[PDB]
Parts: sequence; C-alpha cells; structure tokens
Amino acid sequence: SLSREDMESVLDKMRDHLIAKNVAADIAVQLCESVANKLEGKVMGTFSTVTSTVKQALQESLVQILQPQRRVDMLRDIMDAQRRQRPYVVTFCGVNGVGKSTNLAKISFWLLENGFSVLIAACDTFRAGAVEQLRTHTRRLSALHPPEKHGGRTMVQLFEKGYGKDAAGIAMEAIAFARNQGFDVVLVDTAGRMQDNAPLMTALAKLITVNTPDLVLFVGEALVGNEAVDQLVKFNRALADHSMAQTPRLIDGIVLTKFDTIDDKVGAAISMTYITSKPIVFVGTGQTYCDLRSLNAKAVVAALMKA
Amino acid sequence: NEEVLNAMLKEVCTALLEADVNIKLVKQLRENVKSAIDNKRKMIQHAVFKELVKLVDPGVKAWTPTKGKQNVIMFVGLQGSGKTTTCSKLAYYYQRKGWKTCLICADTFRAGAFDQLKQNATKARIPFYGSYTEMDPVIIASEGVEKFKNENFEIIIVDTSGRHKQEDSLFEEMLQVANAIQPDNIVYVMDASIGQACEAQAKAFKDKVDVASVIVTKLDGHAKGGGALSAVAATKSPIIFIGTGEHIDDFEPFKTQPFISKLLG
Ligand SMILES: Nc1nc2c(ncn2[C@@H]2O[C@H](COP(=O)(O)OP(=O)(O)NP(=O)(O)O)[C@@H](O)[C@H]2O)c(=O)[nH]1
Ligand SMILES: Nc1nc2c(ncn2[C@@H]2O[C@H](COP(=O)(O)OP(=O)(O)NP(=O)(O)O)[C@@H](O)[C@H]2O)c(=O)[nH]1
Ligand SMILES: Nc1ncnc2c1ncn2[C@@H]1O[C@H](COP(=O)(O)O)[C@@H](O)[C@H]1O
Ligand SMILES: [Mg+2]
Ligand SMILES: [Mg+2]
Repeated sequence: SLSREDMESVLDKMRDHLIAKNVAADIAVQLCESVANKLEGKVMGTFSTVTSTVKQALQESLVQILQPQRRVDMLRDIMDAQRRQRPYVVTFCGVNGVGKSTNLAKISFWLLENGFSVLIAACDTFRAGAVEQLRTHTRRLSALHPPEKHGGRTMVQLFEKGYGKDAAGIAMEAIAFARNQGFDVVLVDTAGRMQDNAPLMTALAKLITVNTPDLVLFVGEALVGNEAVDQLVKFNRALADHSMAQTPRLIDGIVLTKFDTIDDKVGAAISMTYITSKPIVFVGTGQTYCDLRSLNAKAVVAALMKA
Repeated sequence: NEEVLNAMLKEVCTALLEADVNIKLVKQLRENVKSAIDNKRKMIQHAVFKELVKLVDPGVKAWTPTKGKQNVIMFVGLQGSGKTTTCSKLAYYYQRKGWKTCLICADTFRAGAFDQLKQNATKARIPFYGSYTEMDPVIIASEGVEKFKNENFEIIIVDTSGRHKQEDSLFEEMLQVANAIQPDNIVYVMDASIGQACEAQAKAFKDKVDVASVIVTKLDGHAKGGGALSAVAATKSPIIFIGTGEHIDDFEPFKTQPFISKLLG
C-alpha cells in the first residue's frame, strides 16, 4: 500500500518544487496534503512508482483547480445584456501597478474587434495621470475603430470628470450615460489600493454595491508572491462586509497579468484560482493590445510540473 | 534537543517562505544557522537574525550625491514597480534638504507617462523636462540632462519606462539610455510584493546596466518585502530607501534592523 511515511519525501520534494515555481507556500502545503489523503491506503499500478504516482495525482488536482466549475463567457453575457437594453458593466480592481488600466484597454480592443461599443469610465480619480492615461487609450482605440469603419457610430469613448471626485458617483453617471448614448459595455477603471487600507477598500466596495456591475474582475500580476492569496482573501472579505445584501456580490473572475515576465515560475495562477474558486478570465502577456490570452489549463500545469 | 532545534527552525523557514524570501536563500539560511550554532527560541532566533542581516547587507556603502557638482540619477525596474512615483518621491526628498533638483521623463511608451510625472512634479514645485511628441527615450534623456546641466542643477533624476528581461529590445534601450546620459547612480526600483521571479529579473538588470542602489516600494501594506534579499544579492547594491505609500512624502531611508525585525515576526 501507500502510507504517509513512504510519500513523505517525494511529497516534500513536490511542495518545495511548487513553492520554487511561485505557488504560495501554504497552498503548496495544502495541495500536497490533499494528494497524501487521496493516495493513502491505495495500491499503485503495475509499473508505477511512488514518485510517478504522486506526480500524476498532483498534476490532476492542479488541472482541476485551474479550470473551475464556473466559466465566464463574456461575449455571450454581453449578447444577453443587449436583449435587456441595458449596458454590460465590468469593474476592474486590484492593488497598485498590477495592470488594471492597461488590461482594461486590451479588453476594450477585443470587444471592439467583436463589434461591441465600449464606454471607458475613468473612476481612478486619484493617481496622477490616470485620466490622461485612459484618454491616450481612447484616442488610440477610436483610431483603430473610427466611425467611418462602423457606419458612423462612435464605438469607444472616455467618460471622465477629472481628478478629485467620488469614484462611485462617476461610475454611476457613466453607466447612466452609456444607457442614454447607446454604449454596449461600460468598463470601469478603479484606482490601485492596498488590500488592507480600510478607507480605500470601503470606497471600492461602495462603487460595487452602488452600481451592481455585471462582472467584478480582480486584476493580479503573475509576478506576485504569497501576496496573491492575501490580496484576494481581503478583497473578497471587503466586498462581503461593506455590503448590505443577503448573498453579497464578490469577485467574479481574475485577470492574471505580466505572464510574459515569469518564465515558467507560473505558480501565481494556482495561488489565485485556489482561494477564489473563480476562473482566470484572461491572461495578460505583454503591453500591447494584442497581448491578451485565454488560459490553457493543461499547458500551464505542464510548465509548472517541468523544471 | 536535536528535535527542539529543528521544530523551532522549520517554523522560521516557514515564516521566511511566507515573507517571499527566495526558497534558495531559505534552504541556505537554514543550514547556515544550523552549522554555525554548533530562553531556547532566543539562542536560535538571534543567530537567524544575524544571518539575515548578512543577506540585506551587500558589504558596500551606498552612493551619495555631492553638493555643488552635477549628480545624475537614473531609475530602472520592472513594469509597474513604482519608478515614476518614487522619482518625485526622491526629488522631493533632496529638494527639501536644499538641493537644486529636477526630474526628467524618459518614458516614451506608457500612456500618459509624461502627464503623470508632470503632475507629480508640479504639485511638489519641482522642475521637469519631458515631451508629448518625442519617441526616442535617448533623445529626451540626453536633451534633458544637457538642459539641466546648463542650468547648474545638483540632482537630475531620470525616470525610464518599465521593462523586463525577456524583451531584449527593451533591455538594449535601457543600456542605450544609460550610455547616453552616463548616470552617477542607477537605482533599481522593486515592488515589495514580488514573488520568486525576483532574483532572475534583478540579476538580468544588473547584468545589462550598472545598478548601484535599490529602492523597495509598497511596503506600507501586508508584504514584508522578502524579495529584497534576492534583489540585494543580484545587484550587489544596498537598499537605500523604502516607499511607504502613494504620496510624495511616503518615503524614508532604509534602516536594516526594523526591516529584518518585520521580516521575521
Ligand atoms: N510585460 C507586461 N507589462 C504589463 C502587462 N500588463 C500591464 N503591463 C504594464 O504594467 C504597468 C502597469 O500599468 P497600469 O495599467 O497603469 O497598471 P495599474 O494597475 O492601472 N496602475 P495603477 O495602480 O496606478 O492603477 C504598465 O507599464 C503596463 O504597460 C503585461 O501583461 N505584461
Ligand atoms: N501604497 C503604495 N503605492 C505606491 C507606492 N509606490 C508607488 N505606488 C503606486 O503604485 C502604482 C505604480 O506606480 P508607478 O510609479 O506608476 O509605476 P512605474 O513602475 O513607475 N511605471 P511603469 O508602468 O512605466 O512601470 C501607482 O498607483 C503609484 O502611486 C508605495 O510605496 N506604496
Ligand atoms: N489610491 C488612492 N485612491 C484614493 N485615495 C487615496 C489613495 N491613496 C491615498 N489616498 C488618500 O486620499 C486622500 C487624498 O489626498 P490628496 O491626494 O492629497 O488630496 C488622502 O487622505 C490620501 O491618504
Ligand atoms: Mg489604473
Ligand atoms: Mg512609470
């Protein structure tokens, strides 16, 4: 049979490996202890070894964590939003410099490419240059998607009330604007905040509670370490406490960015989809509009198992 | 008693792993505190603390500007690590101490990069240079340093765009900016939340350009900044300042003792 004592060392090697490939330390621990429980008291295959057995077990549970039950078909959800004659509202949020604003632009490009109109709501009213940053994007996009290429319709537009104003109220006026001017999607950009800055997390929660977006997306850099876990736990804990609903609106999906910087230390993807049981909706792989990928769960796990 | 060392020691290996210290370093620190050790959690936690100090200290004193000469400081680092904000942070630091300081924006890529630095600099009443139109960072940085030289500035801080080791193009462009303005100090700015991918990038930066100082940002939150041990290792450079928030005065000079304390528990 397979006792815990036999697996003890190969399990320890796996844990250390996963940790080295940027899976959060406690997740690696929990991950491997699951593999232990699953295997205890079972017999191995005719030609299998204790190593090959736990290796395969680990690989399967990794694939399952990465592709979770709930998918997020975004264009399909937008199609449905169009039947109800309301805009589809997406809120991006996350800690500082992870790539909210820039991946919001990439997603706009993707939406425009499928023929939806998007109003970008500039609801980072704090950080220097946030508005001009989004303005630059809007200018770049509506040059790629001008009215003369869409029957005269304006397809992207920035909604901005400059710096200093309440984010939630701007988001509200934008969604209100999109309804009246016929914008298919509103993408709400929000300012970067630390996950345990009470005032800022309440502000974020207020913007979400007040405007009830269709999709809240957490944005996290793939470079991040153990912080991946804390950021999500506390963001999700903030949306649930500073909310006055029965089943409160939590984080719906993840945008894993800077994937092009981590080589095969690809572990942050496991860290995030393990705590939230939500899907990685897009992977960000660079700085241009073209650098947006889906998440190939089989192939990410492959990179994680290799070194 | 061999079991009371290890139980108390794998408990410290875990704290450090959770603090984003490179696993290589933990595996090494463990058998270092073990070899060198031959009321009980003090005889151990002290010898761990000492080995950690050896890791933050590169053995090199930090570069400092001289009053009355031209001091050019160039910032580099991964995308979104906090260079730009830390630029105005550092200028405001020197300016308040009575130096003639100024900021140059040599980012020609990031949307609204110049607007960002211009608003930062304008709020803090600090002279800046940059361009909405010029697309070659080397020309802005050159013509910027050249401008502020002619006006006898003491601290000329040059902000550059975020870049990462696998984009060979961007790493060349960095070396080209360095060669053009010939900085007296290159600062590598790093996010305190960075995971295991840190050593690799930092080495890559130091291998291409001459990094001589490190600043750690975003330490005001939950991250203990254990990546800094690897950054110091890779760049052979001391941590000079830490960033502790979004504002211009959320900045203080790095002190070794409190940082290792916070890193440990
Ligand atoms: N290599 C790489 N860089 C990326 C990726 N996504 C974003 N970036 C870069 O990372 C930096 C972060 O950009 P930004 O979008 O402003 O992030 P942010 O989270 O909005 N910042 P803020 O906290 O101030 O709102 C930018 O320089 C952007 O070009 C990615 O997938 N790969
Ligand atoms: N809480 C906190 N936020 C910080 C700190 N330093 C920077 N920030 C914030 O982090 C974000 C990124 O800063 P920024 O200077 O734009 O990054 P960058 O790396 O210079 N720019 P680039 O995208 O070109 O790489 C901004 O929201 C900035 O205000 C810090 O020490 N603490
Ligand atoms: N990312 C952020 N978004 C919104 N407010 C912030 C952020 N970071 C800090 N603050 C706080 O917002 C207030 C704005 O101050 P000021 O920018 O000086 O007008 C201060 O109380 C700051 O501490
Ligand atoms: Mg932003
Ligand atoms: Mg910058």
